[PDB]
Amino acid sequence: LMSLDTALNEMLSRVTPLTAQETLPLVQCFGRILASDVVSPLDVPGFDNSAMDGYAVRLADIASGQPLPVAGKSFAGQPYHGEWPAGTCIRIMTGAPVPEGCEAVVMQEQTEQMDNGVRFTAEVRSGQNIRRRGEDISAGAVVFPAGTRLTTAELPVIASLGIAEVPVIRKVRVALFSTGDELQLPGQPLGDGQIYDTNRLAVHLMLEQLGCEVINLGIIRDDPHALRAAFIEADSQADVVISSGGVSVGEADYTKTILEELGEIAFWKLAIKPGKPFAFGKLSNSWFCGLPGNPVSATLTFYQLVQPLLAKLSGNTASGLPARQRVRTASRLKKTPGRLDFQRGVLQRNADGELEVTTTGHQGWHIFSSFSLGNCFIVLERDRGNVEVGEWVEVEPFNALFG
Amino acid sequence: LMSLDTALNEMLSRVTPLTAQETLPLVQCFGRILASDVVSPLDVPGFDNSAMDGYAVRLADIASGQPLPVAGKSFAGQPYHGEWPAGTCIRIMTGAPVPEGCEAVVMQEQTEQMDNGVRFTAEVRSGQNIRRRGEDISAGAVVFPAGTRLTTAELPVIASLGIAEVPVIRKVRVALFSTGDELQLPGQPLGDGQIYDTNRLAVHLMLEQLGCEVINLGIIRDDPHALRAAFIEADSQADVVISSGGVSVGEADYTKTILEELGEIAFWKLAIKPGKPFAFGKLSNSWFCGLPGNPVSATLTFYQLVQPLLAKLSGNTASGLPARQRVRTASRLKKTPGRLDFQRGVLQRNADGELEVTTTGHQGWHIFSSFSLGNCFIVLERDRGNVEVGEWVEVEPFNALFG
Repeated sequence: LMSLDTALNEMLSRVTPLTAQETLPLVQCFGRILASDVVSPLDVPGFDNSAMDGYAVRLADIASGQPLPVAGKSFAGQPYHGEWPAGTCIRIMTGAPVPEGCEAVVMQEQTEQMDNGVRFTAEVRSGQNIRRRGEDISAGAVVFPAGTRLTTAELPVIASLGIAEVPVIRKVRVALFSTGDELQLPGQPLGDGQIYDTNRLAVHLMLEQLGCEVINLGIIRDDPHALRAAFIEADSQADVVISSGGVSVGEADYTKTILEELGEIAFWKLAIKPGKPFAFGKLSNSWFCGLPGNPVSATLTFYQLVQPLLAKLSGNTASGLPARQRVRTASRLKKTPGRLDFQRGVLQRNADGELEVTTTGHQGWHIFSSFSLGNCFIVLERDRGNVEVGEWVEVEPFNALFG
Repeated sequence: LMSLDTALNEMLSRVTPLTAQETLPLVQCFGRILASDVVSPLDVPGFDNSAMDGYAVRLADIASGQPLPVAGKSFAGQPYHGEWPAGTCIRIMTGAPVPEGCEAVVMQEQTEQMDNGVRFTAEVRSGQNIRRRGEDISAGAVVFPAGTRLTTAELPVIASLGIAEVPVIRKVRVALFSTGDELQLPGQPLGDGQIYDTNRLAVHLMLEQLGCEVINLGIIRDDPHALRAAFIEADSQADVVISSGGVSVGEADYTKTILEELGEIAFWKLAIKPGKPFAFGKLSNSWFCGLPGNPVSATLTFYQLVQPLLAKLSGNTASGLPARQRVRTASRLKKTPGRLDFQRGVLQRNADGELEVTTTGHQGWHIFSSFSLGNCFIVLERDRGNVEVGEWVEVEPFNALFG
């Protein structure tokens, strides 16, 4: 019934980003969200300097149309600090500080040289090949705004301005547990109708990879007291508590009564596939997400719903999900109207060098192998029925959470 | 003069992957390369179970054509072991062990309630909706091959089989340093012709994200003895040693003679841009890579050369670099034949929903911002000259190192 779009915007609208902060040395900042703007302490470049290697000149002497002899020279960090006789020109090398009153720079290949003067060529427009102090970054200006996810793209710039540490928002804290007498820990023996817990592992690797501090409270026993206890501990030290399975997502039962007792939880029926149910709301001091038991529904719900909510909590201003792109199917896809279907497929180059998707295989939720064989989702529009080789289709490549 | 493909091959062909290994639990394996085939020790599923919420039935009862009182139930972890006499059925939920004698399973929508049992409106085919023990993964099979980098995609399936630990190849150990009296640490004051070291930071951040154990020796002072000792130490506990700036990449000076004294170091001139010079060879017990001084060049060289070298060394069998795709330019590209040019550009969707690249701006190596403003490389073909709006062009999206 309810649409992904609707639920996303209902979730994100209620959430307020964190703002607690700490200050760390740059080498510890990868993935972290700058808490305040970074402002440039210095000019960059720090003085007007030469774009090309060649000759520094006064627009005056260029109308002499007569060789100009080299009075002197200015290199890397050995400026020309002297008299500039009229009718002459300076040899200059890139990164080198222009000389006092220089009006332009000419690449030497645009000026045939000589053994007694420098003969120029194509008119020398003013300012040409001069990089003006603060042209790249002007001191006092805003290099990188608050809310930016720091990376190799940004951290090295910050180091270049001489800054050793920046303020970042604290890592989001998420608490995590599963429940059900059916669940068994790995290495323990599979009882009667029992299965090994996988969703909690799955939710844990993703949280850790998205940068959160995880608090894994393990498998809670099937008891209303064990369970209340677990929520009280989860809520007291996370911004977010996640049930990777077993807690209710709609079906009437005792977990559903503990959840209704401990906060405002809505139970949504999303029009997605795989999946459907998903639980969400406020507890006392945290937000609650509850996932379906199905490994495929869980993984998927977490990735399209929780992932973006953690993004926002983190202070991050960019939406933290990859962009989609339009690509040709190379496989007949089965898709039934009514539902936004996140199938998995494989994005690869054809002979022509253009991009095409193939289905992974069966898209049923009774397996996990689609996540490995795949490398993206084929996001079939809600109303679309079947698709034939060659139709167009939106594709959303997986991120680092899946390889 | 030398080509990227060439050098890359020349590097990869010399390198042997590590095989030393260590055993960790799954929750610590994200990013790790699997050391030995994971072999499934059970069938999956572990027992015939229901694909649906519904009832277990038999074809003979179904055929009578009258309601079947529910003799009992089979849940998630409560497998029904009751009597199940003729003319009855067993309410059964998804994933529940089908009962003994069960010939089929119909879902809700094919079921209409009755006061004297349950009616079955739709046809019941033999075998239907019973996931059969072992149809997904069979015991003794190989689920994931050695060499497979573990991810969210695989680590849960591994837990699904009840394994708590796997052997993985030890992280590759890399040693990092720079040298030169003009290098200043961040926060310290800028001397006369000095600069803030930034390559080293950059390389440390990328290495850490690639999952390497980094050993960061800091700035080595310009002295033949301190530099030698720094090499001898890095070589004695790293598989790879990397100069992020300051050691010769060709140019004549004391760094070069040290290199030449301590290992077999080739000094390439690559036909790429930005950059050219790169340094590579074996020291006594480790590979050594030396990057150019310039920030844009060492980054680009690290990423296109050292990254793949680290991938192979790691044990990983997928070539660890993104794929390229063919895309149209919305920007005129300045390009000179002679050199494979890795420019920086912006991949975005246009109004028709098609992907296209713009330039980020100046492709000059005097600034680093193109890495920030960008989101890919426009890998311009070596012989190509300039490119006009509308031409096809190859693009290689930035990976997680740049966001």
